[PDB]
Amino acid sequence: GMEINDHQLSVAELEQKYQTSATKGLSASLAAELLLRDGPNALRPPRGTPEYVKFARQLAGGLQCLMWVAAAICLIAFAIQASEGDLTTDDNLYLALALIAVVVVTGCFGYYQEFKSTNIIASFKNLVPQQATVIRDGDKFQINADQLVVGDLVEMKGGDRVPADIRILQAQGCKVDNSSLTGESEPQTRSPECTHESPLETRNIAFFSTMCLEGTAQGLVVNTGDRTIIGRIASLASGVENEKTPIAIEIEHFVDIIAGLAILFGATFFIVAMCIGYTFLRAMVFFMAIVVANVPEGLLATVTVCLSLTAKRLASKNCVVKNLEAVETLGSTSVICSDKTGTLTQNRMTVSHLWFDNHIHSADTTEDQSGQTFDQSSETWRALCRVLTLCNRAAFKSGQDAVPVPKRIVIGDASETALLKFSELTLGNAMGYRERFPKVCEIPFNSTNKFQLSIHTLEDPRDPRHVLVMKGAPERVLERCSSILIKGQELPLDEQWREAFQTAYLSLGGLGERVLGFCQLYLSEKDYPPGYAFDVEAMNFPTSGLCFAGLVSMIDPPRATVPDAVLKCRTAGIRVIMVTGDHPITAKAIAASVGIISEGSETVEDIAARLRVPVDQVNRKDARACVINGMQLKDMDPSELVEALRTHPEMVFARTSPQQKLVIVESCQRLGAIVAVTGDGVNDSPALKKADIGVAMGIAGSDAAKNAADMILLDDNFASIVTGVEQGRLIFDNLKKSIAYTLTSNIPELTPYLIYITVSVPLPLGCITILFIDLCTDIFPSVSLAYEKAESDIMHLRPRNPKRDRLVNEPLAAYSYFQIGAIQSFAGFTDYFTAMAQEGWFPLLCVGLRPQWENHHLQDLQDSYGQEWTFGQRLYQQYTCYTVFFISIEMCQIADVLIRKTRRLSAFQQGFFRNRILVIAIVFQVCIGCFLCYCPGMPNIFNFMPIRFQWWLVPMPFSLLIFVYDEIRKLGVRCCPGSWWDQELYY
Amino acid sequence: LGRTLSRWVWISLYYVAFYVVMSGIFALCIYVLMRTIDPYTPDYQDQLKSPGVTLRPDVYGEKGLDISYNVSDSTTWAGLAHTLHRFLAGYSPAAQEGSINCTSEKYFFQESFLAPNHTKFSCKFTADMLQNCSGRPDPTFGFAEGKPCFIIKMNRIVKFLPGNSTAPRVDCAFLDQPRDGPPLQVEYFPANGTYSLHYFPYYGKKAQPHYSNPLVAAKLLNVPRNRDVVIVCKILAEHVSFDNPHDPYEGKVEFKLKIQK
Ligand SMILES: Cc1nc2c3c(ccn2c1C)[C@@H](O)[C@H](O)[C@H](c1ccccc1)N3
Ligand SMILES: *[C@@H]1O[C@H](CO)[C@@H](O)[C@H](O)[C@H]1NC(C)=O
Ligand SMILES: *[C@@H]1O[C@H](CO)[C@@H](O)[C@H](O)[C@H]1NC(C)=O
Ligand SMILES: *[C@@H]1O[C@H](CO)[C@@H](O)[C@H](O)[C@H]1NC(C)=O
Ligand SMILES: [Mg+2]
Ligand SMILES: [Rb+]
Ligand SMILES: [Rb+]
Ligand SMILES: [Rb+]
Repeated sequence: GMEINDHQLSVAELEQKYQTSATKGLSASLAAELLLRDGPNALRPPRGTPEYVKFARQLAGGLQCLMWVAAAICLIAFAIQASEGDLTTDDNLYLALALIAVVVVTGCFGYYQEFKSTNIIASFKNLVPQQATVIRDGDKFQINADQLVVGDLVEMKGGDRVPADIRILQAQGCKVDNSSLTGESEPQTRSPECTHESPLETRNIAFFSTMCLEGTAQGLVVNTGDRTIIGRIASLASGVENEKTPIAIEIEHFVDIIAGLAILFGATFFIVAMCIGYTFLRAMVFFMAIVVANVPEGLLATVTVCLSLTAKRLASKNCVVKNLEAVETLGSTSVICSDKTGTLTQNRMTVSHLWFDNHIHSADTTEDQSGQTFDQSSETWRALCRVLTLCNRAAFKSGQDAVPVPKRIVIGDASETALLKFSELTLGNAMGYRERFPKVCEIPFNSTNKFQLSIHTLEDPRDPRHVLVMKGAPERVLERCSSILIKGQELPLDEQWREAFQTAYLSLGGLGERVLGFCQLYLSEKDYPPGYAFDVEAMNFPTSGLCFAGLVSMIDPPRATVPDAVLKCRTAGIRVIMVTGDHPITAKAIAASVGIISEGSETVEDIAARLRVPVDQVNRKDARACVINGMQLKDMDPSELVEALRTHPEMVFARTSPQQKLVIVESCQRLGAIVAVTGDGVNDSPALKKADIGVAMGIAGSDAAKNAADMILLDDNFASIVTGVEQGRLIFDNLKKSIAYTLTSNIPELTPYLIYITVSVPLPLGCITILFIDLCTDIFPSVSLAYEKAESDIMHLRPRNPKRDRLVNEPLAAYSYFQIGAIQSFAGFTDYFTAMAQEGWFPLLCVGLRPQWENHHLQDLQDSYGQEWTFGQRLYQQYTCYTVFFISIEMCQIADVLIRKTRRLSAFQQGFFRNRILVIAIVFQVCIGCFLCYCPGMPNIFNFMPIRFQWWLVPMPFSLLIFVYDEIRKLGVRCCPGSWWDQELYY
Repeated sequence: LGRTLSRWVWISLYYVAFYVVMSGIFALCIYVLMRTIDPYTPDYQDQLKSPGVTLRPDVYGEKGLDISYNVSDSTTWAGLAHTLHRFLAGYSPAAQEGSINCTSEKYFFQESFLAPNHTKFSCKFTADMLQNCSGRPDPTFGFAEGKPCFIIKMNRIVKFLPGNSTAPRVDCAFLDQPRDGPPLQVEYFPANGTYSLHYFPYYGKKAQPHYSNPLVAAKLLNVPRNRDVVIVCKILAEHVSFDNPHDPYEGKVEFKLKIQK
């Protein structure tokens, strides 16, 4: 049955509904049938991910639809070229399938790389069957959590995971950990009384994934599996569909540019094609031929390898990424929305401050012990450390000397486990010390006396007397002390101290901390001789007049590497927002501590405290920080949120629901931000899905938070997020470095064809060799650029403005087509026109000579000298015109990769050899070129012949010209960064 | 997008200026290239180690020279002949008045460039040297007869020499039709099917403006009528090699020949 109505029913009313006992549980027979009706008590996982359908998607996207469209055009053209019967149409086949190959092989690389991803990630999961203690037919016994059915009688204790959604029936001191569902860092009290009508805010319901820290309850199962508050939170979150990554968008702008030219470039040349006089069909074929020459076949691989490389650069740091697009998203991020509990903080109560020897000592609250510990040199501290050690019954589970102390798991209460690791970290071997002082009496915390107390025989036998040690709520210890340890003396509790205590208890109260008082007394060896039979019921020992030791106070403390990570993100121009379901007091505490709320900034609720003016009269522009709680954010709207957001820069969200997280992300995203949500638990899955990149913790994270996330931190080292900005920014630079390089190869690939149709010279460049350039010789250089160091202090830069700053813009492409592309095609034509004229064909004769040139029926064709060539002979000459035009490309593209090393800085100040992969790629570039020419048979295997060594050098004057042209535009843009030169010659 | 109307002029002027600077170096490169190049001799002639050899009349189909005609139907062979007549229209005595009677048979090295307008001396070759098979006495070159005549012609390479030993001769022979067919009977004009050596070496259109290639005919008596047969015509010289699989015309010709009746 429904959510609203389970905590508001009487035991008669619930036990009728589920035909159960509030005291004796279900019958065995019925509980088994209910399981057949409802299935396991677990969450149905995200169902339907066929291995062959994981592969299909890797074939779609900006470049792929372009390439496929291109492959389509190839085949329609090849066919039209079979209607008007053409020979050597093998090119259009060779062409279209090389396109359909790149697209496909990248899909495999992507698929295997996401395969690797999920196995590494499902290698870090928890797969132990959680358990329940159920009562059925009146037998308390243990089952798997998953075999629970609605309407069952269940029991929880300390250490038990709440196995279902439970409605409390009876409860004894039962506090629970809700930080997965809510943000709440402090144990929540759980009672059988209906606290509230919202089943999330009531106290008589226990949630299906939570942790019973202390106490006991029995209660009824009222929801199971997907039907629980956790079931609902993630079925919501799956419903949330996520937008497209910024990198994915950039790539598609780049396609709207490429095609945008290919069409406008193709159409004018077709309209020119008609006027030279051409069958409409052929003119519309050359239109085709050239829109496919505008598309770069290889760049969809270099992009992908580039991303995989930075994927590996992360996972080497335990930062695992589910798809490659996520390798960029942090670089372009501008707002981080961050959870508090479990992500910013450790979600583990540690001891943090201590009032003793009249002073507030702050402890070390870091998991790696890197903070500043307190002063442990006083007789008072030794005494206090004794009482806090001896008056503690918690215990480390066995075999954990390996695992760090914070990481060690303890049997015992919330407040007691914090004190245990505290003793164990400072005193060392806490449980051992505790044993040396045998316990002769003990009282656990009850409301009858409101403290915990234990009496002890001391350590040496020359001291036959006893130590009483007591702890509890600070006032309830103060009313029972007459004496305070101070500085090696035991002074009387005069009013100065009853005020020093009170101001300390309150100073540590406002920080959002649980504070405990400790105390002691040394019972005389005469009144209490060895063997004295203490008794609790009748107090035969003192419970007042005790000697006060001090206060100890604990909080849910930041993760050690967190505050620095927030400081490194903010310096990098990213905005941070807190989003926690926790109460505003502690919400604002941690936000101050880690760097969300700068040291010295106020809410309007803080101005009114010192300005002493009502919060209404306090001015809104003057408040930098703002805590908005969940209730207050309800009565607002997308307009009162944005004005709050762009007014207060250090924003904090307390008491926020899973959905309100989604809302915040949305307002930001709708204001044009690339948001990053950084979460743990289920209250973050929705936010983590709507986010541009959702980042979950690998260890503290829940499955919904992990499943919605794009990126996982397997050490839970929040600093990975800082190196994830700089990697994600670098390769965004190393992409326009790498694309600018591969784009300039299209215009010296296209002009020979544009000329070969426009003036009918013998074909200077064959698209078997274009394939070789785009897919064999220029790949390694383009991927070299992935290894360019930053050219600035990238991590002190604002995030890129998505509207103004695009991966590819009109000046960058135009620069490559019209100025670098223009100079390469000129170094082909010369080296071609000489290879012609050197072998016998003068340029003015090469004009219109094509029709006779390509003719199979003219075996005798005479050159400018008049020698008569046969067809396969000038075929070899045309193939040479290929191989000459080809090494005119490579000689520029050694000057091209060196220039696209650096967008602004001189390669002199940067260096020619900084990038070592880039050198090896240029030695790789110039080796393939040699092998293709001088290997035997290459003239027939491919269109590549042994080339005259004079013809290698013909282009080099042009390669240097390129070097010097971008150098002077790179030297004149840094030395003279005015207005004219900054825009027209830059990319 | 046309954002800044007047600043186009600057970037237009820039591209315009940019391209013109760039077209200049190309011009100034052929300009220097044109003067690197010899007007007399090919710098490399790399692709011509052996020369090509063509045939008349040239009639192709799918997959190479297939000549098929019918003695009785004067339609099937009139255009094969007009091909041979109008081809020799340039070997006529009148239109070859620009060259000279050549007597010295073994070679011809024109070291000195002696002829009008810095010309050199081209040898005469007129139709007469293919005696049975010029335009007269038979306008159909043995086609109406059924013993047709094909003329063979070597492609010219400046300063190429085919050997010292003898005269390079055309050798046309049946190919894989001997089972019941006697070997091919061919009478070549001039006799033995020889190329006279004093047309070597070629010097080029600038040196020899009115040069003309030597010819040998092949009058094929033997050929069986109404049978598909192939015929190969190879040239024989030490500095000549006739079998390259990438180039089938490097020193020979093949042709399918069906003479119908
Ligand atoms: C840039 C470029 N394009 C070609 C090209 C060929 C040869 C060299 N090519 C070069 C250097 C031919 O095989 C074809 O016409 C081919 C083609 C392809 C798609 C659609 C229509 C025609 N296009
Ligand atoms: C070739 O022979 C003579 C030289 O003996 C030459 O003058 C003449 O032009 C040629 N013969 C004829 C018939 O024209
Ligand atoms: C060529 O013609 C002459 C006379 O016209 C003749 O003697 C000779 O046999 C002919 N050749 C052939 C192959 O018939
Ligand atoms: C050759 O042409 C004649 C006249 O047209 C014709 O009757 C004869 O049958 C043809 N021969 C063959 C084999 O077709
Ligand atoms: Mg959390
Ligand atoms: Rb291309
Ligand atoms: Rb400290
Ligand atoms: Rb996401």
